[PDB]
Order: sequence, then structure tokens, then C-alpha cells
Amino acid sequence: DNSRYTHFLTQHYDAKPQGRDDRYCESIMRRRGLTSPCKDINTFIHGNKRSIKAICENENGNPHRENLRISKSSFQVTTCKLHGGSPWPPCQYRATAGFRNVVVACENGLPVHLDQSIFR
Repeated sequence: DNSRYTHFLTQHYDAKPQGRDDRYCESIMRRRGLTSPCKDINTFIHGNKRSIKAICENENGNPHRENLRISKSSFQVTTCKLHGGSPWPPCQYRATAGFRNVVVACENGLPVHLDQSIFR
């Protein structure tokens, strides 16, 4: 069963963004189905998939907290943060581009959860 890995990619992977601005967030959050209701915070990892999967092995990860894993490499990321009063669309997002390691949970060598706490 690789459905959670697939869902992880949908929610948290975007290989090649250009401008990672507010409009980038507002578009990709719609495109990936994260706007009913508006997700309060969501981060996308850029670059290749193989580096992300590698966090699940010694190659690019260490154990972290309770059964999570933290990457050794740094990733280009973009965090989309909801603003405005309402939980419901249209969903306005503020983009914050960043470059650091990421925390995930892995199952059968595949990432299945991104820990959003490090981007808050």
C-alpha cells in the first residue's frame, strides 16, 4: 500500500517551482485540493523525489523525537500560510520560501507525513 506516500507527494512535493510567491501558494493549494476548508499551514519540498525518500534511510536521515526522521541534507521549500478571518475559500496565502532540513515520518521506506511544526 503506497497510498500515503502518494498523498504525501500531493500535499508536500513540487519538483520545479519558479517564483514561490503568494500567488504560487494560492494556485498550488487549489491545484492539490487543500482549500475545502482552507488548510491553515502547508509546506512543499522542491527538487527531486529521491532525496526525500532517502530521508527514510541512513543515507539522508537520522531518527527524531518519537518515530520521526530528520533529513541530513537541506531542501528548498515553500510554506503557504493562510491569512484572513475565514476557514473557507477563497483561501488567501502568504508564501515563505526557505532552505533547511525537513522532518518526516516514514513507512516501508517511503515518507508518509511531513511535520509542519518546524515551519510555523
